[PDB]
Amino acid sequence: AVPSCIPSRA
Amino acid sequence: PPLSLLIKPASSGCNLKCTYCFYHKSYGIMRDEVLESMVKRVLNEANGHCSFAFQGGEPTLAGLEFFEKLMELQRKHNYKNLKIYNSLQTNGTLIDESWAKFLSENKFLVGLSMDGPKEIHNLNRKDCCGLDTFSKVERAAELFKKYKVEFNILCVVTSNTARHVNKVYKYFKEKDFKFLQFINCLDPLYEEKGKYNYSLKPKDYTKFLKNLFDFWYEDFLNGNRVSIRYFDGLLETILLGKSSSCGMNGTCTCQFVVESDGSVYPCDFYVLDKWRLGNIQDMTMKELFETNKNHEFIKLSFKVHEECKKCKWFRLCKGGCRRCRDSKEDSALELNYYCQSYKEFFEYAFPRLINVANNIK
Ligand SMILES: C[S@@+](CC[C@H](N)C(=O)[O-])C[C@H]1O[C@@H](n2cnc3c(N)ncnc32)[C@H](O)[C@@H]1O
Ligand code: SF4
Ligand code: SF4
Ligand code: SF4
Repeated sequence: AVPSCIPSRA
Repeated sequence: PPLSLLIKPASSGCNLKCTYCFYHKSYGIMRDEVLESMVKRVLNEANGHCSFAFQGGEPTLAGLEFFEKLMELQRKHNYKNLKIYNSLQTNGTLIDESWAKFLSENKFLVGLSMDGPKEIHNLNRKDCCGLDTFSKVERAAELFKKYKVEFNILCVVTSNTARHVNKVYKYFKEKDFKFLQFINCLDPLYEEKGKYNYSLKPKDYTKFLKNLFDFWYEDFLNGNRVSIRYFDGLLETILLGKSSSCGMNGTCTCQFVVESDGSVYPCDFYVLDKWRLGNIQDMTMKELFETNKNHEFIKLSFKVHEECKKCKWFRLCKGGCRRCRDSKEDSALELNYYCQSYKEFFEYAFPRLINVANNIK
């Protein structure tokens, strides 16, 4: 799990 | 286990002066020996895959040659043939063709900070001289599209955002930005909350969430899929009982934040001396994780507030992010600052969230 300040795709 | 790092290669150093920002002590630019020691240790210790996320600060201030060296190290020292993921969060103001090509060729996922259309963005995101930045960020997006860089938009939610969700959503729609992440604007840690013009108050956040969900859902109905990180995570929680977003699972995880001197911290919100785990040059990732400091940091977040225990939304919300519960230093965690916002939002949106979850199976 990454925090919302890091770009990520689900 | 896989390993995920959050690296600040230019430390807290930045070329802008955004009104709400509390991330810009600078340790300067990460030295080559620290970069080398970090990359080798991750590749030797990780299993399955690893991820390197570059943040700050403005991480492009480290320079392109820093990132080129990074790729070379990954090429040479990945003895286990792990899958590697790289990502970069940027204000975009320094992005040019050389950056765009590098980011594209090396398959970085990029997060570009854009707060909405010109007026809404520039109100807070100003340069060192106090001048506007929106046109430079648009130029970055333009270069990303030209060179096919994969990117998401990172939008900070202030009180002004809450009042103008229509303008913000429509702007991103007009620009065809389909992957959005909305970050609550936090007041500085342990200060009195809600004291700034930009401060996002719980009643502002309720308004923001309800209106955003309405625009998102109308699109869903019309076959236009827009990815919104928070709503995706709720969907994940509904369908799988877990979310890939930290802050949505009820307890903290060690994010392995690496400052430019190699010092390591459990979370980007807590790069402070009392949570400094040690240095990546001198400790294994396992050793950092098993420190008393890390164990304590995580375990503190396991306390469930009494209101949450009997809350009908508890399995959906889980109490939210620990940073939004931490009102006073060394006081126990409080109820989430935004607890009322989640309740009011869930009452408004849950029926349609289920609707969506069913249709994506
Ligand atoms: C501060 S930046 C660092 C990377 C880069 N400088 C940028 O602007 O993307 C990381 C992300 O956190 C956001 N952020 C900054 N201050 C914040 C606050 N007080 N609350 C929530 N998010 C914030 C920034 O807008 C950016 O989207
Ligand atoms: S560009 Fe990013 S690091 Fe710099 S002041 Fe703005 S939010 Fe903070
Ligand atoms: S404070 Fe929030 S973002 Fe940081 S580790 Fe805890 S839940 Fe995750
Ligand atoms: S909505 Fe409020 S009471 Fe319910 S789980 Fe979330 S933070 Fe706790």
